Amino acid sequence: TSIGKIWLTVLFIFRIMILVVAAKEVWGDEQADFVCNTLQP
Amino acid sequence: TILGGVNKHSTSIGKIWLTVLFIFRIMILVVAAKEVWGDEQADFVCNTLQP
Repeated sequence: TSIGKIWLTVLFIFRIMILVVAAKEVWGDEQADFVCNTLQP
Repeated sequence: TILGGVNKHSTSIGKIWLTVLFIFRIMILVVAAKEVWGDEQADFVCNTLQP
């Protein structure tokens, strides 16, 4: 169908597109700049 | 001089109160306990990063 291929595959490419070229660098520093107000090792 | 004036002008048991006030209260406070509380806040350690 029209929604079966065109819309489903485009939305799938969109989700991949966001994950690689945009989202991956947002999470690159998740633990490096996780900051806790403590002195406990 | 101050100790002598108080001691002579005192009763019998009042001399026992005087000696327990001096050799026990004043002495241990001055020569022993004063340096125990010297670093009370300097060596107060808190597990935190909060200024």
